[PDB]
Amino acid sequence: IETVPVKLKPGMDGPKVKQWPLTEEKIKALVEICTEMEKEGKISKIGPENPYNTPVFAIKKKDSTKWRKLVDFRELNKRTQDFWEVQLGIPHPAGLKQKKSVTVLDVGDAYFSVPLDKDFRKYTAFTIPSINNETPGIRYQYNVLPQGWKGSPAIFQSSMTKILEPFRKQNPDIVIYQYMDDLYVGSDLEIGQHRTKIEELRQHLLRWGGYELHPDKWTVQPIVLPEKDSWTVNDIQKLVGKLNWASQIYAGIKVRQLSKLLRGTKALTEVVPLTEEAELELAENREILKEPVHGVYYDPSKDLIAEIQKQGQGQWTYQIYQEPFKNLKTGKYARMKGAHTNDVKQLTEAVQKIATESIVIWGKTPKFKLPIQKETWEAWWTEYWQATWIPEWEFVNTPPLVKLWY
Amino acid sequence: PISPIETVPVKLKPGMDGPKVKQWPLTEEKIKALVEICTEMEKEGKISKIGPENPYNTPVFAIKKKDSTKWRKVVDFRELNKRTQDFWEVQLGIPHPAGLKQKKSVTVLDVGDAFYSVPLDKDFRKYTAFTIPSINNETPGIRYQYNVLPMGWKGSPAIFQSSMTKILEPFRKQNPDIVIYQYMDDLYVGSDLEIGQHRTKIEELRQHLLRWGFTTPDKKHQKEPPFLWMGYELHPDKWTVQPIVLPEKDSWTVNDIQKLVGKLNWASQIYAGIKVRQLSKLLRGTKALTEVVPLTEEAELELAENREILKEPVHGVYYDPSKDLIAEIQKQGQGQWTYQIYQEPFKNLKTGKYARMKGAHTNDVKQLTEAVQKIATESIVIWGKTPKFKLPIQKETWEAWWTEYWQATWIPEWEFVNTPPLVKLWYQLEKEPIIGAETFYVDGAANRETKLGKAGYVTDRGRQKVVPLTDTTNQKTELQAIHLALQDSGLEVNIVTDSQYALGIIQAQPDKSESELVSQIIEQLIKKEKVYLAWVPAHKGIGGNEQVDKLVS
DNA sequence: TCGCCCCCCTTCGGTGCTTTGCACCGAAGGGGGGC
Ligand SMILES: N#C[C@]1(COP(=O)(O)OP(=O)(O)OP(=O)(O)O)/C(=C\F)[C@@H](n2cnc3c(=O)[nH]c(N)nc32)C[C@@H]1O
Repeated sequence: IETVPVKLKPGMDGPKVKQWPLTEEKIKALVEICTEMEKEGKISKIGPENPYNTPVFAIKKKDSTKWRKLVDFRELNKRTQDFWEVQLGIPHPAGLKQKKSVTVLDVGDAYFSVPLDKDFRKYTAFTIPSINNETPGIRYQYNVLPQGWKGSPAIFQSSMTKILEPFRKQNPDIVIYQYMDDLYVGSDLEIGQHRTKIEELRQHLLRWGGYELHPDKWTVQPIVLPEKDSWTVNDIQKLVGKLNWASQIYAGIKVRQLSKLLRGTKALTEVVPLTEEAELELAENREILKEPVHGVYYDPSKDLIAEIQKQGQGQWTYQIYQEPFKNLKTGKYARMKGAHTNDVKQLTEAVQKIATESIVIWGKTPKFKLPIQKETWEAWWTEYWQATWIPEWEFVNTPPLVKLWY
Repeated sequence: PISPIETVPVKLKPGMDGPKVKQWPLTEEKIKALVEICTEMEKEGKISKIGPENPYNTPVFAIKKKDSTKWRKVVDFRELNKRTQDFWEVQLGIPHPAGLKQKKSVTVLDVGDAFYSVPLDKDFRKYTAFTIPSINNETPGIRYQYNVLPMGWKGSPAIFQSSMTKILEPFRKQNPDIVIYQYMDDLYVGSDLEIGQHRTKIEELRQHLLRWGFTTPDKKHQKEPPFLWMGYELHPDKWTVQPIVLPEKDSWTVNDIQKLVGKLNWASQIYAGIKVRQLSKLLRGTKALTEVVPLTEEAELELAENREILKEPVHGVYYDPSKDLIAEIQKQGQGQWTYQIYQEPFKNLKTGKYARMKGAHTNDVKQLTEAVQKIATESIVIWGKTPKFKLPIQKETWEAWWTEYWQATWIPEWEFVNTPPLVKLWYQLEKEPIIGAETFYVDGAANRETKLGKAGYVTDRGRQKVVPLTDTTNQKTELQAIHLALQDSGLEVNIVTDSQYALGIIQAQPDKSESELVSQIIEQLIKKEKVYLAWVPAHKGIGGNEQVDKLVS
């Protein structure tokens, strides 16, 4: 096969990201995986004259108890030339988000049969570490389309489409979307009857080279105001402050007839009776908040942003937007793993599910604003990751001024 | 000899040319020491003579070795380094003796003139040009270039290490039941073979090394305990650090104190209870390395405490994979923490300390979490797994922390240990307003261009207060207003502010801060019995908040 | 008058915030240690 010429973006160099420490079991797995990949020619041993590096680690599902090597090409993908610029990106089908079930398949191994431009290979270097630093790091670079590189789906696009078209025509009401190393396949059948054809798909895919998602049960959680017949000064204050925040989102919301019952330097526990011209304001705004917001449309030319808040007792609220206060989606994630303790595992699972919904809905992941210290997240998150992709994220400390979302 | 290994190709950074730097003077003993090796390196083929169309030069000198009778040669390649390509360094960390398992037979070897046995890429040699001076006014110097990796070049360590790794690779795979720790040119070789077969395998290793051009001189071939290795002494059952000698001075300078703190940090890996907070405090605000700093009373005490710890002998033990790792932490005060890692009681694998202040405002629970994370990372590096923890914090304390703290946080499997002083939350904000408690509507206003401000409050029971503030900020007057409300209220108080800044700090329940104003607020939160802290938006005419803002004008 | 690596403690300067200082963070200065 002939290599497609690839370039980094103008004025950018390759990734220079240090490897982080790995447990004994992940090091053994990476060494087992890469020595076999070296033999089959998919990667080659390199030295330190290659000045580039990207972190590697490994994930193992109990969805399937084999280790999977995961190279965090997030930096490399950021610096790689756009492929929608050069007529080779993959269009997202707006039908996928409406199908009964969508199963996700890991098809990254198909990339390993297409050679990568040798001039670009040096940017794909990674380094396996050493327990107690018994040895120097061992370095490799890819010779084929790497898993996790955003260029691999683009270069492989024409091949995969011909691998799929028999399945596409024999089953025309199934919609398949390739994202990174993944296939998102959905249609409207019984769970048994959906598992029918995904496995027919697997064996056609095996002929040449985990969870069942259900988009309809992705309830949107609106802004809910409390309910009771007796209100204290503090209850009204927190309410007036919550609606004042929601005035930056929704439209025509008033607090004038709620603010001035608080007139005076009242005690926080004093029970203020509602006027008729206050209960008027509240029940009026109560439903401006019932059905969601007018005039907010997805723009594929901009990034998706996701914000998560911890709510306690296993619950996590999230908003996905592109410009602030113009939310495309707001939701609430829940957990019941049976251990009932780990906040970091919960948030890691919350990010994967939110990122998966964005792929299903819009075709790409959002950049996450995580409610966690950088160093607490980096200490534990890889122990719970189970996607073959990794979204962008940053770390925030936003004290809950309003907790409108609960 | 020179290795028949293939050279590693190297490049200059794009756009740049080689160095051009004239030579400087040197002594009797450091020109014979070089000519002795320069004409000798040439006979061994380490360097070749060049001449004038090589336009490059780089100055040369020498330095003593712990050999002492031997001399080491170094060339000031600082400018060639700046113009040489970047390298990805393969030394990812430093091996530690606590990560070693007990071995029945142990050997430690070194390679002789290790850099000088790895060839240098042909096309790059002309950039390593230098000139040997010969007491300087004597003669114009002779010009040489390197054919092997020079000491002082940026690329030599990484290219050596990778070269050593390729050479050891056949021996490692053929002998997987032999542990070889490879640190630069130093080889630790342990096995479970009886000493007869062990020395067989060693001689096999040495012979393989020599075919590839690496000598192993007898001088550096340790065959018997104690083994000197990486700054430690390896015994059969235990390991020690080589003696740590601390400075003792009448008058300390900044640099002296910098030296002292470094020795104590190095000592803390096996000496439990080492502290450096009060001694490092002296380094703050100082503006010269030569500046004489008098020790504070607290620093002398801390120094004397550390000297008593180092007077007693200590040892680590080796790793037993058949038993769990256990990490135990103790609180020491002023944000300092020490720990010990072990598998059986009273036999430490190693110790350590954590004493960083992350952020302007924090509490003991946060720092304890950061100590656990540092230990957890160290454990992955040395043993490949995290340990079980024994923490001086009660389960109710931790449970209260992660339910009322809005960021996600976690600690692994841990068991409570009662080693006072315990880690506790020093106060808790009430979740709901307090019946009977007075209500304070606080506000603080500053003017950004003035530097002058006001902080104050009004009250549902009837108190008002305004205090003028000079050389303040917007955020300070808001903290100042909360400070006054805590100052003038009883043991229970409801407070309403309009600063998300101030609320955010206080709601995190800090017990220490770099700000004396926040520390004053913290001391008062601890003295209270019940505090409720609520927020409202400013400038919306909300009763209470409106009239106090009306007053701070 | 040199090189590479890890660690700790302090200082400095860039970044984003519905900011006007503040908190966070990475880099660089100093020290320890290894070869
Ligand atoms: N490889 C290797 C060795 C081992 O250094 P080592 O003490 O073992 O001495 P040696 O091997 O040269 O010769 P020997 O074993 O005594 O017969 C080094 C690191 F690991 C290098 N290195 C040591 N100190 C220094 C130093 O300050 N400046 C520079 N620029 N480089 C140094 C050179 C040497 O090559």
